Amino acid sequence: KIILNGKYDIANFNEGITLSEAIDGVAYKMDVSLVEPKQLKDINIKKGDKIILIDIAYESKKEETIFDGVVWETRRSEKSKKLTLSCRERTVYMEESEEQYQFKENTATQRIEYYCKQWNIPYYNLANTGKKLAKVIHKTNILDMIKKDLKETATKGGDLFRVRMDNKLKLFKLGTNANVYKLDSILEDANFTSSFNDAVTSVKVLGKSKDPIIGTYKKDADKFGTLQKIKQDEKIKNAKEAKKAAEAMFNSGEETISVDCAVDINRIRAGDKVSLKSKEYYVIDVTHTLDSRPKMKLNIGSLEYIRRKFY
Amino acid sequence: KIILNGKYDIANFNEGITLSEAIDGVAYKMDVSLVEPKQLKDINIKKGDKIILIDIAYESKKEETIFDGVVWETRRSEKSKKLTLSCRERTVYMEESEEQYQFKENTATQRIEYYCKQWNIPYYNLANTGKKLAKVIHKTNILDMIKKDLKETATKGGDLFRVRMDNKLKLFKLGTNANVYKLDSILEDANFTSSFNDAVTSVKVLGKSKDPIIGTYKKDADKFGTLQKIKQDEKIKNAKEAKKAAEAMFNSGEETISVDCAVDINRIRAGDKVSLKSKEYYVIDVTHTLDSRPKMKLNIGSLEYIRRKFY
Amino acid sequence: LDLKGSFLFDFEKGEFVKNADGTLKKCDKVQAYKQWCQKAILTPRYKKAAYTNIYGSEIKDLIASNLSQSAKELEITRLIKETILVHPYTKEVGEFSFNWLENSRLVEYEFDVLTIDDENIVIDG
Amino acid sequence: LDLKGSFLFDFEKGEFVKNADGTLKKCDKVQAYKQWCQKAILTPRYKKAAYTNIYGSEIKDLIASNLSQSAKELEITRLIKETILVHPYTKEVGEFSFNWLENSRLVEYEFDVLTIDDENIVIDG
Amino acid sequence: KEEMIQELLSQVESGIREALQDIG
Amino acid sequence: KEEMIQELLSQVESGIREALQDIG
Amino acid sequence: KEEMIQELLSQVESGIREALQDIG
Amino acid sequence: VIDIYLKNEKEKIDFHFPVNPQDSLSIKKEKRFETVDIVNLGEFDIKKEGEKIREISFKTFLPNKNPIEVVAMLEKWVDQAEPLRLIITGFGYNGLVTISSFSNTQTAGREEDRDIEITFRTYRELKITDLKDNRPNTQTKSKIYTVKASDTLYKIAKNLLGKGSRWPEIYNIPENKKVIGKNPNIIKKGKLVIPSK
Amino acid sequence: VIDIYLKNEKEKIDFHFPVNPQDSLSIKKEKRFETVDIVNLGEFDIKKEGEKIREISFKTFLPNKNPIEVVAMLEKWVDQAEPLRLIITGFGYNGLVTISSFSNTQTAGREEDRDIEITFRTYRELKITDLKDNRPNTQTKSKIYTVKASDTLYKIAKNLLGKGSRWPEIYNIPENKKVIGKNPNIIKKGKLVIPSK
Amino acid sequence: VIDIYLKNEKEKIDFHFPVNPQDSLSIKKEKRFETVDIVNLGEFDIKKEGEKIREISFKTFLPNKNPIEVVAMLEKWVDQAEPLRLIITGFGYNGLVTISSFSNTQTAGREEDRDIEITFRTYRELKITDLKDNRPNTQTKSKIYTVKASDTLYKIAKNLLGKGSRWPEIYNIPENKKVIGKNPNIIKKGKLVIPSK
Repeated sequence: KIILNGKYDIANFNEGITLSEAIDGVAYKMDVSLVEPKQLKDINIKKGDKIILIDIAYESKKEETIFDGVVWETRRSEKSKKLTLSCRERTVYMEESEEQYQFKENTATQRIEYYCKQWNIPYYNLANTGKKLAKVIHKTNILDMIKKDLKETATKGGDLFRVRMDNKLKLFKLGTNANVYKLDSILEDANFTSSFNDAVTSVKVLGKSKDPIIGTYKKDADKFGTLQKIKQDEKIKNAKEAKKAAEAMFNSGEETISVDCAVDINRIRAGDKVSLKSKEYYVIDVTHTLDSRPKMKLNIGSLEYIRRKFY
Repeated sequence: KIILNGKYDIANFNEGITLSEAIDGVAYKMDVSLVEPKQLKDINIKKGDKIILIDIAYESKKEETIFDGVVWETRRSEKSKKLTLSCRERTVYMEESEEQYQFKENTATQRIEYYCKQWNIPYYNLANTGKKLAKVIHKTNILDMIKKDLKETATKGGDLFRVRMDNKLKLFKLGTNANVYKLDSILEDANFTSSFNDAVTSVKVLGKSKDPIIGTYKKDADKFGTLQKIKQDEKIKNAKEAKKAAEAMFNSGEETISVDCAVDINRIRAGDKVSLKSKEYYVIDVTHTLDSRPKMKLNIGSLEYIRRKFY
Repeated sequence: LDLKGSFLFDFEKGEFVKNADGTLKKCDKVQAYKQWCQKAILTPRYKKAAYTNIYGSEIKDLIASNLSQSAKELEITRLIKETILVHPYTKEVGEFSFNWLENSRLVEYEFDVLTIDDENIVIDG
Repeated sequence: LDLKGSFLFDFEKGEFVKNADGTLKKCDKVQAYKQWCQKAILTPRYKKAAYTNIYGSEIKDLIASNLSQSAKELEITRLIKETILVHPYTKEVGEFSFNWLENSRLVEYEFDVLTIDDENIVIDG
Repeated sequence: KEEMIQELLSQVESGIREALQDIG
Repeated sequence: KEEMIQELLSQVESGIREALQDIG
Repeated sequence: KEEMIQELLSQVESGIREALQDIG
Repeated sequence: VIDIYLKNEKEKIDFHFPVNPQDSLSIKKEKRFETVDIVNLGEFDIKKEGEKIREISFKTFLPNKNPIEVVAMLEKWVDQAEPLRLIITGFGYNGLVTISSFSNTQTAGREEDRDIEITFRTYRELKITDLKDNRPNTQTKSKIYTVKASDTLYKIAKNLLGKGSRWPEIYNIPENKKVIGKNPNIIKKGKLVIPSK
Repeated sequence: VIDIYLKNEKEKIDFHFPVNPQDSLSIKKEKRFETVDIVNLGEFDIKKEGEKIREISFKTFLPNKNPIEVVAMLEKWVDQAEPLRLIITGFGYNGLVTISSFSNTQTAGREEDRDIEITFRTYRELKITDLKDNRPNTQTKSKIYTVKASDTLYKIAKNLLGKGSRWPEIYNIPENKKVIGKNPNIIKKGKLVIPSK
Repeated sequence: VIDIYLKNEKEKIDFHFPVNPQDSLSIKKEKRFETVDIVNLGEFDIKKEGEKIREISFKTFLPNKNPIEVVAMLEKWVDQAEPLRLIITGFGYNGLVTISSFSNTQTAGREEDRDIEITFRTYRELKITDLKDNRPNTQTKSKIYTVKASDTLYKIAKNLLGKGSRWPEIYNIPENKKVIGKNPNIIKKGKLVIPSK
């Protein structure tokens, strides 16, 4: 409804906005399509411009900044003067800037604070993930390093954390959204899919590092059969770490719902805890599309499958 | 025509069935789509249910079990109550259960028997592949291990074998189907494609293991040019093994036919030997679709190209 | 569903009916439902602050309205139907009849049909 | 298919026909099928609790019905056809004829056609 | 008129995912 | 009549490229 | 009415296979 | 002599059309087939084994029950999931159907009357050696049963709920548990019992 | 006797059509179903549980309020989000609707008049054991309230804003904070209070 | 002199149309071709080798067998998989066909009659130096055979089931095994034998 840019208000030009995020996505993504007459052409929107989308929030019905990022790419058509943007929050910067860091044994929160301090990234008070990580040397992107240590934190019994940018970097635990919205009331169509596609019933740990930690921790072998994996990570250097990694991998296969909603719940985001029918599910992916009729589509799943796949 | 499930008969609900298989596919795949009214909803079809499709066989015109597997995944639509399944025979279990095994020098049949004995998989009398395999250590899936040793058996002059499940595991040689069906009579449309896309005219073996085995065995260099490869496998630890591997790699490029049949030959399966015109070809892929009009589509190719690509 | 009963209230006397023991005369599910239906019909909507917007009717407000006779018949049908149908036990209400006995003094009938009045198919596999 | 025979039951006498040995007179597949057809026609539907909903007819219930003459003819055709056709051996039943001999006393004919009455194409490659 | 896009995008996604899962 | 092919090929290319860039 | 799906699935398969073979 | 009877079952109503279906009745039949064309031979026709859902459509008028009540009745029946039994005497049609579309119209004159234009669809039930299950199951009973002298709960279950062994579904309802004694075998005449669904 | 009343609520207007809907009124009803065809059985019809949005369309003329003002009123109502209540007496229709399309026309003669062609859509509200919430909520009150003697701010909140505990929304408005004393409990007669939204 | 004969085979019926096909008969022929346009030359026509499935359509009325029985017969034939033989004398058509669509209609008057509108499709069989197999194979025999004096089981197999070596299919049926002696070579007159399929 309001698109601030730097100074102007280009909400008087946009054909539609689509706010999309994935649980493992690089960044909260806003793809706003505009018509580009002389008026919009004058201001000369370039890549790197700062877009802030403001719309009436679902919670309190007050205008709140639902998106605050930067224009990552502009594509302009000439025959039809339709300028199209693809906005990203500043976690896209972290996913592109490579750097090598050597880390001793420590927790994920300390590592994230170290990254932010090194690269001068503003950040709120980061939640203590608690889990203690093994010494590693990293080379991938900063977001890649953060995701790697968060995955290793999900292993060893730690809670599932996800990093979202907003104005200043936030360490967002998955099941900690304020409002557990119920989608059954506006359920245009749902697609309950169940499978054994990524089911894990057994896991045979073969430790590449010593405390000779080896074991098997089959959990539902009698019911679904011995759907076995082999976890052979150097980071597992402990018997309890092996047991917790095994326990953080068992699941009954893929179990998700491809939900389609006729009303756009504005504040939904990846990782949020949302209800369909009596059950509760975590948002694997959300794709708003703020056309003339607000609309939302969701892909949600159980905790076990999400932990198995994305962690 | 008859869909047994555990107890019931849901042939009174299915909009269509599509039996599809690939020569390198994980398993014989049946994708049956159903409407899900109160009647079908009561029985509560879950993943892991056992589906048996029975239809009048082409050979003797007697009702025979053409498919016997398990429901690997169910996807239910709610706005339109259309339950859709994707059935798999139990080789999908082998493609998901990882395990590490160390093997001395032996044949593929002994290794397959060892896998079945370890994992309690029923199996018919397995054909003696004959070829003797080098010592290896494996980590991939059980089906992955079986495919790897079967590929190494195709190399060294062994016959092309493929594993299909049925009720009990079977080691199916490719060119051993009972009836060599002729598709020209029901040829709705064919697509003869020829190429040098995967042509191999020469091969320069560089042995990574000793008997210093090195050589070149160019076969049609004068005609198609020296389309050369380099085979650098540790498993080749012998001069005769190198020569047979070279001889089991030469081909005139991709040579397949995308056949479309107006009548569904019910008993066709991947690897079967089928005739189009005077020539004979091996089924790279088959995709039946048992809608209200039975129909079949086939992708067939020559032995040399199949051995080069899939082995 | 698990609906429950209530206590009788003789609208003729405007007092609860009580046994000789002094306790109020308990009544069955359907009896309490009929009592509730009559009370809801007699309760005007939006005016008694103890209730939400769902409860009550607007029949009294229609008397002062300027709509015609047939329009008032349709309004009465709509109002009674909407007021009654909020109860879960209600299945259907209809078969409305009207009789303008005097020039402008009306008598109207209606039928209420319960969830238990439904007819069930007999079949099993 | 593998249908099987049964024992004769002379509906004229309402007793099983038995040989001089005392054993009941066994009959062929088609004879047992005809006996079953007559018995099913004579068996009312939904009323004899020993049977499912599939078995029986509703011809007797139609007598008290208020439908017209031609409507009753169509109902008789439908009822007899549905009752007979449940048997696997049945192929087709039809060619119904009616004769309202007296004012309101009816005589009707029908033909039942067996699976063996089908005609087979003669061809082989 | 417009539902063809949704229908055939779904078909493309299903087919490619199906092939990757089968061969992979 | 024919522009549907160009439109939806563009949609398929954009969607798949977009997904690969996001997840990758 | 229905042949558009077959036509454009063929186009998608051909285009993606063609691009993979060219760049690869 | 032509009449049209709509015998509903879930609502025990037998509607007889006051007026005949105006200009003409018509019914089509089309076999299920689809062309397949083979190379160097041309088109061929392949029969499909199933049968088609064919429609019967006509238009009447309801002269001065009242036409308003009849229109309301038919509009209510349009939403009915259970099938209606359509019987056309002179035309010779008889079978279960269901209304796809219904419409009423008032004209400048004849305002009391309602011109009707209704269409039907052939109905077929989806079920999940022995006798075939070809019979339609369209019979209806009241959702509350008055126990007779000779009745037993198993007999009630078989008569009113199918298999006969469905009696615990009747018993486990708390109202049935209250009216019935704690012994399911012993039951009395007159007391009301509620079959499930 | 046939009349058409459009009782708007967000604008407290009760429009009565001066002239009847010309040739005829018509209303269709179509059940929600879609065919599914099973192998070796053929087509079957499956009911869908919902109900359909059906239209009532007709055409009138506005003879010599003026027709211009009536046309402007209806064009303004066309953009209204809140529903209109349509009552047709002889036809028997009564329920909430909303105008999809409206059009006026001047003819060579009769230039003062305006020929009208209007269409309506059935309206249904999205609400996004206990009593069902089937009642439509179409009642409207002025955006400014004059406090009566017996009123309390909680009573005002319940009467004019729903739940009753919504009173701080009324109080927190700075105009309400100014006219009302700093104690929310104490309020006086006559002073104006502005409900939110 | 124009007549229309429908000679069914799977049901040994030879239907002769009581009434001629009203206004006109018509039959189209269209060659199989599709344009190909070459750069800097333009469009060209390429013949396709096959032949096309062409239709013969007309409409009759059945005056006062009865029209009801004839309509039922044709509706039953519409579902027939086997082909019908259509012979039109004056028009000059003769060949195997099959009914795509059939429809009957009763009119306000002439209620006994049934106006018919039927369409046909050319039929072609899929067979899935020496003589070509161009002959249609439309001949039918009873599913139960009465053995004659001179018959032998091989002769029965060839006459009634094709290749002649198909006799074990007849013998292996348990009813045939019971009526026939345990020696297949020896067979007697009069006893019934059931060909398969």
